[PDB]
Amino acid sequence: RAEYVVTKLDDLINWARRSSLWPMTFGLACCAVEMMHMAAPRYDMDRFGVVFRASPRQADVMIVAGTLTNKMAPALRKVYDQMPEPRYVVSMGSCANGGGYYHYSYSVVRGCDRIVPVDIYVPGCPPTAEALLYGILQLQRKIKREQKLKIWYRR
Amino acid sequence: RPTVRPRSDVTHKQLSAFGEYVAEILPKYVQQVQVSCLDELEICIHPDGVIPTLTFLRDHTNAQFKSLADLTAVDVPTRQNRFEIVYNLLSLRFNSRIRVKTYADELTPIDSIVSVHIAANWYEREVWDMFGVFFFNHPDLRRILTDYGFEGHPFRKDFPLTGYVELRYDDEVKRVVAEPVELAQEFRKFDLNSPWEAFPAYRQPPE
Amino acid sequence: TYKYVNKKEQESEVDMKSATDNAARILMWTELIRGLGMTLSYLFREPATINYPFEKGPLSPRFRGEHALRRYPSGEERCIACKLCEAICPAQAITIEAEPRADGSRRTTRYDIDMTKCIYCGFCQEACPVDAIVEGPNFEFSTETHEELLYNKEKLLNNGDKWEAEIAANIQADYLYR
Amino acid sequence: MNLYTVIFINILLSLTLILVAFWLPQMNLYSEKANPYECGFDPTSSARLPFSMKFFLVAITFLLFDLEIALLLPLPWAIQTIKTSTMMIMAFILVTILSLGLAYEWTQKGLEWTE
Amino acid sequence: MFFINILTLLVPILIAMAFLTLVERKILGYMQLRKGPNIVGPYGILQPFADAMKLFMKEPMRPLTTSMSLFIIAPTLSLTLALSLWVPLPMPHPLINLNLGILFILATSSLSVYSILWSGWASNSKYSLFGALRAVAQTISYEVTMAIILLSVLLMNGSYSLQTLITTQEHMWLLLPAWPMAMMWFISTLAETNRAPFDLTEGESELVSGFNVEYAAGPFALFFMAEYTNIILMNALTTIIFLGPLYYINLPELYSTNFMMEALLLSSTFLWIRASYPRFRYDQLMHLLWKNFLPLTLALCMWHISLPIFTAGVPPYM
Amino acid sequence: SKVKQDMPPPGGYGPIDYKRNLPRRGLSGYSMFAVGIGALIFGYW
Ligand SMILES: COC1=C(OC)C(=O)C(C/C=C(\C)CC/C=C(\C)CC/C=C(\C)CC/C=C(/C)CC/C=C(/C)CC/C=C(\C)CC/C=C(\C)CC/C=C(\C)CC/C=C(/C)CCC=C(C)C)=C(C)C1=O
Ligand SMILES: CCCCCCCCCCCCCCCCCC(=O)OC[C@H](COP(=O)([O-])OCC[N+](C)(C)C)OC(=O)CCCCCCCCCCCCCCCCC
Ligand SMILES: CCCCCCCCCCCCCCCCCC(=O)OC[C@H](COP(=O)(O)OCCN)OC(=O)CCCCCCCCCCCCCCCCC
Ligand code: SF4
Ligand code: SF4
Ligand code: SF4
Repeated sequence: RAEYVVTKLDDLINWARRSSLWPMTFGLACCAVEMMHMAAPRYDMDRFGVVFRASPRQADVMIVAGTLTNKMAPALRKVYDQMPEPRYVVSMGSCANGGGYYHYSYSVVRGCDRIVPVDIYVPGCPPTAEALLYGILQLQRKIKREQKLKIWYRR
Repeated sequence: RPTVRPRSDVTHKQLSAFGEYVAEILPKYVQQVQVSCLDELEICIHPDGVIPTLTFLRDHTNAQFKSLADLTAVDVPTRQNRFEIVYNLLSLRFNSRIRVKTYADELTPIDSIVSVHIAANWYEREVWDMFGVFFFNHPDLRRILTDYGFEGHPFRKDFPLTGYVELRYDDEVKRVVAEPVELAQEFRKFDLNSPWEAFPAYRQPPE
Repeated sequence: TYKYVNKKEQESEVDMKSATDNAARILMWTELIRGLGMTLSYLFREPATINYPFEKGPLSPRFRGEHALRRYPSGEERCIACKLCEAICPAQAITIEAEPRADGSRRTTRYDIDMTKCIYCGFCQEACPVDAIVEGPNFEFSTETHEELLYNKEKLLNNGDKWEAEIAANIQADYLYR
Repeated sequence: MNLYTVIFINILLSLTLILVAFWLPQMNLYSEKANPYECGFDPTSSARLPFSMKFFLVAITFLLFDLEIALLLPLPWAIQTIKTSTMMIMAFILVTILSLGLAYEWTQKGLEWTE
Repeated sequence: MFFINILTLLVPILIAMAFLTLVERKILGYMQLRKGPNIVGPYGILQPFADAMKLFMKEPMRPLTTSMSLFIIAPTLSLTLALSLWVPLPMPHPLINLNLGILFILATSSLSVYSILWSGWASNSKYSLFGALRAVAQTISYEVTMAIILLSVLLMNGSYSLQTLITTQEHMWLLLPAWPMAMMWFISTLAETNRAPFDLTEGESELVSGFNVEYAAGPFALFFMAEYTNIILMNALTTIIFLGPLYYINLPELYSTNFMMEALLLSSTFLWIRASYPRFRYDQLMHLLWKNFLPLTLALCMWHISLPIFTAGVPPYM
Repeated sequence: SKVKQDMPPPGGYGPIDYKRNLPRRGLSGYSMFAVGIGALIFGYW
């Protein structure tokens, strides 16, 4: 059966992409402070296989952690575009989710989903490092659910 | 009284004496000298005397205020000169703080004090960016906090809280584009003013 | 008072033994070997990492998590449509449209809390006079869309019914401080 | 022939790896993706302008010292000589004049990265 | 049978460097009061395979402002030079026995530097240019120091071969006769491998990624494989040259085991150094080498010229 | 019901070290240079 072989191959590639998630060394604010608290020895993302890389060319997921300013937004869009193709976005905190405390500001993009397509929204101000790790594992499950080879085979 | 602060009339008297001292040293520029009940000395001067007043306070022997703490502006859009430019100065030698006030309008610039304090460079850039108060003889006076193509000075009272434009990614032009602002929520202003006065000490005389 | 961090008091002169000690420090890399020993000791220590989804991090009964609307033990909703939680909400994240109910009680028809706008400050739960709105301990409620974080009254009442076994215990452990 | 085969096998392995890397995944190429990086902003220059390195004298000295290395390298066969006294004297003189050149450059601040 | 020998040299080296990545992550974690990966494998042993599959299933993302020929040539060049450098090592019998083995090692290392330079210049970006220039400075300093060190040590040895190094260290190590040369050679191997303290070519803090800042997945994995293979190789060369394993003609398995143990110890020493120390400035690395190691190694080269003459301990030609 | 509050113990808390504490160890310079020279001479012989 070609369906079974294609499903198992797709599960293999999803396992690889979810076991090796490389976020970018990119944060903006207090939410990025909690992001490096998720990098801290307690909730070891490197134990989870999640390790920061500075360049967007070696990154897999942008963790938008902070307030996306109007002046910042072209930089964030350029940095996201410069990623290679299997790229994900985890919005983190109320600022990146929907503006948060600075929703009615003249200089704040009301949510980073106006700029980049967001895969996972993590609520909080700040969300705890445990909550960000929860969002990371939820992203891992989300890309475990993907069926690219099966959609291609039935295409 | 365990819920009320102490007063320190001694430092109130000291600041009053120093206010007399500065006001008689510089009568050409000083328009008002006041000391608050919080023991803070404010000297309100003419805009032409910003450089001599700040130089005197930077290096006078009895008034060494060599550190500039703050430089800000307050938009009061009911007076003729709608911007009050405020300098908060620190004296490490005498362990004191002074406040110097001047005024401006949208078309009356003030001489920059970068030649006196170097922090005034970025502080006056911020004042120009947020209030539109131009500064004479400022090296590279430009915006510091707004977006690059931003129009208007947002800390003014007549500028809206949400601004006039907002940014979004457009896939047709593949850019981050600016649109007129359209809120899905419309920030609700609250009239949180009691119709009964709270402080009879500040009751203004009737018109 | 004050102290110096890099100033030295007088000098230790020049001596053959002290010169030999400094020469051995430079040539034999003694402080580098000392740093190696320090991180070796850290290698042989026990790591502080917890197994995350099975061992959760410690918390407190004061913890601000996911919002919830509570009920009386009779089952009646505690909220009385008084709107002062949205008056004190520093992010304007609450919308409390209300009308008299069929039995004439003062209740809400729309109670929306924008979790993407909320700053999770607990001002609503400390302002509420009937302990209706609370911030319970749920923090693992991340969603895959922006819309799922725009809560309404049904969602908040469902959270209150879900977490009441924990929220009531936390309020019992906490209410004497507040 | 053996070393040639191993060299060609390693080259073919690297080529096979990069061919797999280029023909395996899915491509989605557009302009903003393939623009140069420059930390999230458009580059001001073209990254081909003159760079003006600061250790040029050290680089030329490295050329001269590399050729002094080439002179010094036949010593393991030189110590097998039948004379060994002129060999020892010549090696001493060579190392001494190399060290004298290094000392003179150090004194004249040649290896100090003039800005 | 020779192709089978090539496979039994190449495949274990690649698995060894992948698990070197695993060992590096775990050792750095346990020195950082955390763990390493322990979820992907039973004890994290599948983590390098997951990383490799993810990197080879991401797109390579050829850029616009980029000399494509050099951009493609450089990582393949780096990997093939790492394996070619692995070729002539004896454990205790090399795959390819070379008379001028050390000279071959030096030439291949310099060509690997050229791979880094061509990648940095081809990826037409400012951070890549910065990384390439830092690589130029670094290789200037360590090249002159390494050449002098190897000259003096192999003057204590006989020819430029490595089985001769085994027979020289049959009775005693070379660490005890020349330990300052061993210290300077260890520092020079760090500089050659571009490892901490003075990495400075993939400087994550001064630059973004150095010469890999435009390399997306694929050829970036090739560069990483070449770097870590070079790490294991420089440690292996250090233990062959200086910490001579026990050699017996009847059985070579204890030689291979001793070589394995000492190479593992020196690789863990590299990870230890990375955990311990901060980064140099790349002018400070040049100043450090050219002002401390180069005069001392010139003097010690002169001392090792004089030593077999006045002790009559000139090594044999063969 | 007496007033119960978060308070220190009646004798106060114990001493807390806060000054810099470095072990101050290692061999002397003469010993290290002597063992290095001895290793050199033994290896040369
Ligand atoms: C107050 O102000 C502020 C700041 O200022 C202080 C900020 O900073 C700031 C920004 C804040 C942030 C961005 C927070 C981010 C967090 C941090 C900066 C701190 C976290 C720590 C670090 C970044 C340092 C990490 C340190 C480490 C030691 C971790 C190790 C990391 C590494 C990259 C090295 C190890 C390597 C890897 C992880 C990958 C290795 C694996 C591979 C490449 C695999 C390759 C292998 C192969 C290809 C093998 C294939 C071959 C085979 C034969 C295999 C066979 C396969 C088969 C399938 C059979 C903000 C916003 C801010 O407000
Ligand atoms: C391979 C075998 C193992 C090797 C050692 C591996 C484990 C130890 C690793 C330690 C950490 C290394 C990480 C990188 C460190 C980089 C910094 C560094 O090392 O800088 C070099 C430092 C530099 O120190 P520095 O830079 O601080 O010096 C100050 C100099 N100025 C002021 C000009 C800047 O030390 C050296 O250069 C010393 C090199 C070794 C010297 C050895 C001398 C031996 C004795 C000779 C004979 C003495 C007797 C004389 C004759 C008597 C006759 C009777
Ligand atoms: C991506 C492109 C990469 C291009 C660059 C490739 C670099 C390869 C690795 C680095 C090589 C550096 C130079 C090494 C030269 C050989 C060293 C040596 O000593 O060779 C001599 C040796 C036999 O000499 P000896 O040890 O004295 O033995 C006599 C008794 N036993 O052995 C011999 O006599 C064998 C002579 C041949 C050995 C080298 C074979 C190279 C083959 C060509 C490779 C490149 C081809 C072009 C590109 C292909 C497409 C990409
Ligand atoms: S959501 Fe809160 S914690 Fe996060 S960046 Fe905004 S203000 Fe900071
Ligand atoms: S926690 Fe604070 S920001 Fe959130 S709904 Fe309550 S009052 Fe508003
Ligand atoms: S939740 Fe509480 S504070 Fe808010 S409207 Fe209801 S009763 Fe009032």
